[PDB]
Amino acid sequence: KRAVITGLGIVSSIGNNQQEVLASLREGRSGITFSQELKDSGMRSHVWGNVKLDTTGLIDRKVVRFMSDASIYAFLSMEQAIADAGLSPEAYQNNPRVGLIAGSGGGSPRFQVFGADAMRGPRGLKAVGPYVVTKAMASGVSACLATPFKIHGVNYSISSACATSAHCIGNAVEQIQLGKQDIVFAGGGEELCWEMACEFDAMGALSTKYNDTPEKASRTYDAHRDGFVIAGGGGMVVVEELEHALARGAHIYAEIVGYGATSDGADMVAPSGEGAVRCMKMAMHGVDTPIDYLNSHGTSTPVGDVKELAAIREVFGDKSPAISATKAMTGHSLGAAGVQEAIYSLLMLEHGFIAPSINIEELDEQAAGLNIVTETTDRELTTVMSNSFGFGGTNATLVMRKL
Amino acid sequence: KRAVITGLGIVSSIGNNQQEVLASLREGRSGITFSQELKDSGMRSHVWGNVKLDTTGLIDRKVVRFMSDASIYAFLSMEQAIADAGLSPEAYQNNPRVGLIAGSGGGSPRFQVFGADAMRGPRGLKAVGPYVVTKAMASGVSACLATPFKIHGVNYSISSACATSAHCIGNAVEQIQLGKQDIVFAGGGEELCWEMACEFDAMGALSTKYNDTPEKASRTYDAHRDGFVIAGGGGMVVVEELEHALARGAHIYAEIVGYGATSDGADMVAPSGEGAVRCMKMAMHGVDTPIDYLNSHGTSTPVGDVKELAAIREVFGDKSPAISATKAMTGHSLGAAGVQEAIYSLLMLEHGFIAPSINIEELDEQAAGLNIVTETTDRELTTVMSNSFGFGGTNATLVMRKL
Ligand SMILES: C=C/C(C)=C/[C@@]1(C)SC(=O)C(C)=C1O
Ligand SMILES: C=C/C(C)=C/[C@@]1(C)SC(=O)C(C)=C1O
Ligand SMILES: [Cl-]
Ligand SMILES: [Cl-]
Repeated sequence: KRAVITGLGIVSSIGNNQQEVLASLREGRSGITFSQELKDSGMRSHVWGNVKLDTTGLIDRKVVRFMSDASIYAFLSMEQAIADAGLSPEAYQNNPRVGLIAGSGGGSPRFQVFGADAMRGPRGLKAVGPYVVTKAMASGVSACLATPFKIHGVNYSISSACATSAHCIGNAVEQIQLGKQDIVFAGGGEELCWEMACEFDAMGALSTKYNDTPEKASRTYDAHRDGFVIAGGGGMVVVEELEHALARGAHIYAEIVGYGATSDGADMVAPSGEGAVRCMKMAMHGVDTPIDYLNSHGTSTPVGDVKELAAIREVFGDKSPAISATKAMTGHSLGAAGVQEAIYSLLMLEHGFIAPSINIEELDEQAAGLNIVTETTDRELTTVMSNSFGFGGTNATLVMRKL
Repeated sequence: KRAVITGLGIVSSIGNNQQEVLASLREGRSGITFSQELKDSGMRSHVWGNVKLDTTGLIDRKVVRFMSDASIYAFLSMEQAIADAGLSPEAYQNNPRVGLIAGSGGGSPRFQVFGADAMRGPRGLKAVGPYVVTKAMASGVSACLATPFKIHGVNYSISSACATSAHCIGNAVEQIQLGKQDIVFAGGGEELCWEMACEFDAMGALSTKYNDTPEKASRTYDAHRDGFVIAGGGGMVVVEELEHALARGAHIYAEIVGYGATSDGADMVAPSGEGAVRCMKMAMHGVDTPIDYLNSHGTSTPVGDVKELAAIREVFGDKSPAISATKAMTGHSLGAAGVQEAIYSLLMLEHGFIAPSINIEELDEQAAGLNIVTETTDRELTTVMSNSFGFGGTNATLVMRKL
């Protein structure tokens, strides 16, 4: 069975819905701002890709009481995706053929910490309250969505650090391929908080030299890049079996024609490059059209950026796709990056443009021989690819093509 | 393609390897002990199923520096499983056909809380150090294993709260069915700590009336049960494509002949039963032999224990299987429970016995008319079923059959 994407939803540093996101991608607009929270926490990195949305009252009191911010962002993204897919409650609720696979990289460090802080204070268990497990547990995002949306089919999270939501989408495709589900909502969410951000800063992973000019801090492939800019948000796509989609007159963005998932088996916090080569080739297998555009993982990290370019050069030789790292605009939403970047790639495919790789003032030498696009470019695209990698040497690649 | 289990490994409250666990299961031996740590934290529950193993020095410094306890337990279990399977590094390392899918329910609240506590002191980032992300991330159990074991295939965690490691095993089976992998190491780990346990005590989920008699606190189906006894540990199984196993002269414990995964879409912290019925039925589809023994999820919770029994009655009608709840001995290892219980079930199948459901002093009225086995019973078994459920209404069932 073939799998297609029939709806999308997104809450991102560059837009609270697909219209805002589309506009930001075309304008090369930064979603990065200064964070007093990060500064106050004692961090060296004081910049972030924040969600600019008051979520007060957007979710029913009895539903939101179980949720951390990752789940809030994923839930709002799922609402958007359902509306976009034209799915009525009757179409998707209480239906064993309809599932949900969505995760987070971090879960909720904020709520893990809150539980322990509260426990150590004067009210102990009463301060902790009865909602911390569903906030803090690694599967919060799937649990907190599958329940209120009345999902009856598969319900779990994939967790693979910064590749999380890409593997969620690939696993959704597998459920369609195995004939087990007709629809799977796939994606993820990530909270933004010093509790988690400080652990990345403590390993030197985050940008620290550009706090005074937050919009210039995330600068994938620039020779003066100095680490990623942390971000939060959510995204969800509707992954649907092809015949089921056509039969209901769904709007189809693209077919997922390739999914690679591989492992480096090498280093914990630096990529081998070879795993990414294998992952991309796996996702390309049997795909009879060229890759027109590649949304790189492209974190703005000295080692990572060029390791991935070396991998791309090995896979494509002298026939580079157009490449841009949208993280230079959006920052790195960790477990939510894969689905948000799939969505950016789908919007490029749907609207016929390539988003720019911004903030390259001096292009890294190793981008020579490749097609790094630094200006918004109108172009009819047919096949797009998006890479996601995570600590632990975990790799995901998705290839999406017009029908 | 057919999937078989060809090796197993376990670190549990009732033994540090399969020899010790087999002896405990046969003896009805409790793994539950009084915890001064839980009491000192201010919790109401003072009992736990602790791993009784000094793990100091068992793992290379450069590997273990990235790890939390969940990953240590899973890593040791995976070493045992490789040795049990008879796999040389030549066979399983740097092999694109060999993967790893293993997770935890909670990641590491201990290390997340350590990060935040350290950061909030006078030394900030320097006190946190560079190892907290990998110790605290949700995917630690897969990341920290796929890397040192030189895994090149799939590498990610499934997370689904108390169903986590059962969904990991089922997803491994799917990899074999899709023809993508020949071997997938599947399982999970969970740390044991007040930081996480207090979240469950705060929702009233933990046993609190039996602290003076720790070995009696976990008492699935007993009329005076009063919640679960939290535990930690790990487990790993080698899931392997059948022809690949036969060709190498593998020792085959069982074939995974069924895998159910469903969703309640109902309540966050209580099961509907309806989802469980569908999950068991899904796992039995095409399985042409009766269930000889069912290892229930059976947590020792007032609502959960009997909701699952009602679902069992609906699925099996007038032919109910022998049942036991091994958590009355072992406690509830959360994300590690699914793989550990699959392993207890495989030991029962391999050695021909049913482990007892202990501490039933007065059987719940809603458990009447079922064969809840309360004394170790030698019996030749052929087909066994094991259920795992988690918060968020996530359900998994595995059915395993002699080849
Ligand atoms: C095995 C280590 C890997 C893939 C590291 C990468 C490139 S993936 C990522 O999101 C960041 C920030 C990195 O540094
Ligand atoms: C949807 C909620 C569910 C399945 C709750 C269960 C029965 S699963 C579990 O491990 C425990 C302790 C429970 O209470
Ligand atoms: Cl347009
Ligand atoms: Cl024996």
